[PDB]
Amino acid sequence: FWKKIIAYQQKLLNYFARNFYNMRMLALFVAFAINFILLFYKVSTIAVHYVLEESSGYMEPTLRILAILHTVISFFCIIGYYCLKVPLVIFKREKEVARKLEFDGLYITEQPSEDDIKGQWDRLVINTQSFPNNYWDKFVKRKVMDKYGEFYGRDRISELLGMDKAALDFSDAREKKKPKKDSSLSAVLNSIDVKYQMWKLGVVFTDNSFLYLAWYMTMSVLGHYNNFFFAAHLLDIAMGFKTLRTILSSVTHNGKQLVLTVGLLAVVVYLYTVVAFNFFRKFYNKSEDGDTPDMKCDDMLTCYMFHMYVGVRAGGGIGDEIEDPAGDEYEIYRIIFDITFFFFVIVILLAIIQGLIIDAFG
Amino acid sequence: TMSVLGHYNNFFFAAHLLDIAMGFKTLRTILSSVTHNGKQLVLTVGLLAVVVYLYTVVAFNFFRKFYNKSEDGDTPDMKCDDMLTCYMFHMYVGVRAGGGIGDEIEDPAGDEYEIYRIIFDITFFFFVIVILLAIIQGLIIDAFG
Amino acid sequence: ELRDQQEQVKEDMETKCFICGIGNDYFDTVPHGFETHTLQEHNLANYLFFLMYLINKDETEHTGQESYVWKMYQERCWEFFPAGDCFRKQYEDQLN
Amino acid sequence: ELRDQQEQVKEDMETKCFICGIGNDYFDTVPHGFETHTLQEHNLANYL
Amino acid sequence: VLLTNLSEHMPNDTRLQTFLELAESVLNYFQPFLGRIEIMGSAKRIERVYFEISESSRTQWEKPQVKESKRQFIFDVVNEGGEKEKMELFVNFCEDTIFEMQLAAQISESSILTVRSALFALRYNILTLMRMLSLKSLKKQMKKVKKMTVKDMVTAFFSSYWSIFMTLLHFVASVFRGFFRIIC
Ligand SMILES: Nc1ncnc2c1ncn2[C@@H]1O[C@H](COP(=O)(O)OP(=O)(O)OP(=O)(O)O)[C@@H](O)[C@H]1O
Ligand SMILES: Nc1ncnc2c1ncn2[C@@H]1O[C@H](COP(=O)(O)OP(=O)(O)OP(=O)(O)O)[C@@H](O)[C@H]1O
Ligand SMILES: [Zn+2]
Ligand SMILES: [Zn+2]
Repeated sequence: FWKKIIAYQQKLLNYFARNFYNMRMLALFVAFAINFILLFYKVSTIAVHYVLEESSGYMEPTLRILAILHTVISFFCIIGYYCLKVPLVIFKREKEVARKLEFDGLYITEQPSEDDIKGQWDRLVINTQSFPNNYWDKFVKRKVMDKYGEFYGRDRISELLGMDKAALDFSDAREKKKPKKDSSLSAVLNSIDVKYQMWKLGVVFTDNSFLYLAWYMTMSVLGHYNNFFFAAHLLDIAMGFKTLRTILSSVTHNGKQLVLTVGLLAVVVYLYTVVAFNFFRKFYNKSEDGDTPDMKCDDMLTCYMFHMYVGVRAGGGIGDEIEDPAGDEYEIYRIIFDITFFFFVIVILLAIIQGLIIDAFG
Repeated sequence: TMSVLGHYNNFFFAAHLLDIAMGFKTLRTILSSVTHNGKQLVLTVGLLAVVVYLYTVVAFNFFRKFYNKSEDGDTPDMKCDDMLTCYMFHMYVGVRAGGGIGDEIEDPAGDEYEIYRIIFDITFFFFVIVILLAIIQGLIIDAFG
Repeated sequence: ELRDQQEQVKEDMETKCFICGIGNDYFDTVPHGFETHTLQEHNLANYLFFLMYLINKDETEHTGQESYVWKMYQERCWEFFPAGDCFRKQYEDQLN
Repeated sequence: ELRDQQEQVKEDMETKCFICGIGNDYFDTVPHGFETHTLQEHNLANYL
Repeated sequence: VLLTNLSEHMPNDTRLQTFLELAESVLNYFQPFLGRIEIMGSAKRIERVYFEISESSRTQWEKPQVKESKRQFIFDVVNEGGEKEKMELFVNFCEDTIFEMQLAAQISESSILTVRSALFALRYNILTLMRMLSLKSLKKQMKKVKKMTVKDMVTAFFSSYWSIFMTLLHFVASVFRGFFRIIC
């Protein structure tokens, strides 16, 4: 009974672990099909109803079938991930914890830094009876005991690592035990190690890839309430295709410098906004009708937004949008203002971004 | 075959001007500056299309009112009342525009979605006009190097 | 050019000793030989510490070697710095 | 390419003698050996 | 210093090695304070010099400002420095660094809650997921699974993962709510 149910469960786990990647690509294909269908989606008129128009009259059922299939494939991808990749993550985590226990004494000599999430979470697995479940070194507790037992108290180390000494001594001595069949449900529920499973689920929940797949599944679910949520799954091409990773690394390689360049551009534009707000307010009227002026630099925030939104996007700078300076006592000052804005913002900083991308390539 | 068709229509002889690539060796270096990273260049265009489609989805779901392109008030010319029409409008006009889709769509001042649409336009300009085109430029220069 | 300059600095530091200038290939005949030589035998930090110690130490309390280096430093003659030679190279036959 | 050419010129001049072409590693067995050889023994200015 | 000199100048002496194994502890204690350099001595031979490094000097050297100064000096020497001027520039840098570290020694006078909230959310949500499995009253489902049913067992196999996913969603919601509470 329990043997055959465990065998079928193992068969299912093996199937999903084998087919994790195939279902991973099938999800992307179904997402592309759904979005290609969505390219034929129209508004109809009072609340608007988003409607689908097609000459064949066949794609509307196709959309629901594809959405259901995508949701099922996302769930199956979560199952395949949990079958295939989670064991490696747990093995690596158990290896790291064991090596820090043995060669660093992370929980005997020193203590976790009190701001390390995984370091604090790993206190749970030490006391468990199912430690190196995946890692091969089943003697890690004995090794830590041999290394640190005499100096820090052998009973103290035994309590820290969860090893019992009385049961070991009595089993070495005259010990009488009566076997219990695995078929008992109470037996299996007592045998399962709750604390170790708690720590394992904590590790899995903190895993990044599992979180990404959960977000994928959530977006797939939301796609049924609103079909345009299936467009979020098109962001998965970055992980689907390896060749796109080179193009994306051309940007992510210098991402910190790219963000800092934008911050510097914002600071420079703020300085230009200060100068304009203090001296060149008369030139920021954007209304063609003389009756109602539309001054864009009568307020600090409005002037800064005007600059950052319009002057940066403009080909020639802020002077393309602000009025003409001819025949004014501040004409030369404003010409210098516009030329310096064009040179520093439009030419140099954008060139900095270009050079960052090209340097990442090189 | 093109030479033969040139007799029926003399403008088919212009297709033979594509033979300079094989005629001149020095032009092969300039052309290899592009063909060296041709797969990456095509993938960059595909990525640009996907990003523009995402922007089209956002605009079609939230910013339809701003896509009127008719100066006469009697006959509106909404460009984002349909998914395909909105995507074509984006891919055709916003990409070619110097400042992005905001150069062509109307002004967002005095609207409850003003800040959202400003973020929309700025992000479109930064990602599409600035970064992806820079990716193409860098691909060509890296092929040279 | 800035990136290339940084790469050149890294390459020079990882390939040749700062003091004597001998390449890592010679020292690597012994495992971890270059690292041992640059961290224990020819450490620029150790040379700076020796300069500190020689400056702070009383001139009357100098040993023979300290007096030699002190006179050379006071006349700003840097021949006491090993250039192209080292302990392991001078005693190559005896040490190995 | 111009920057790389300048770097190559500098590297060649600092690593090998202009006349005989022997690398600086051989001459550096004696302290300041390469500089002494290129300034006193095999100076192109002296050949001119 | 005597033992180190003897060991280095006699590298294959087992009798001296025995003294080294007798004196690890003193040598281990004095290891950070034992300076070691090589010079060209007066006898036209490379000689090795041993001296004392002070703890204050080592700390001043290891402070990050001095490390940045060292990096800048090394960059300058490697890029725009020659071999003739190298040992003069290095001595100038050493003198400036020594004065600065002496001045620093003279002037010297002789997130957590966000991580705790995340840990609490993990513990609470995972315990909620453990309660349902450890209820021990699963006899109501062994009722229906007394006979093997491929469809039923596949359904339960999927339901376990669905429960895990729902627990993850609850944990994520709790982590947000906690972060909003902390920031506001
Ligand atoms: N004379 C020398 N003294 C010290 N290191 C040297 C010397 N010659 C070459 N090196 C090499 O320089 C490298 C040391 O790096 P560097 O001097 O830039 O500082 P660092 O120790 O890496 O600094 P940080 O503590 O900030 O990491 C090593 O690879 C070492 O082998
Ligand atoms: N045959 C050689 N004659 C002279 N210098 C040589 C020779 N071979 C190599 N070199 C190296 O060339 C370098 C001399 O530099 P270069 O010939 O460019 O002129 P320079 O003396 O630096 O000029 P300037 O007086 O303008 O500073 C030195 O590093 C020297 O070791
Ligand atoms: Zn050296
Ligand atoms: Zn020569």
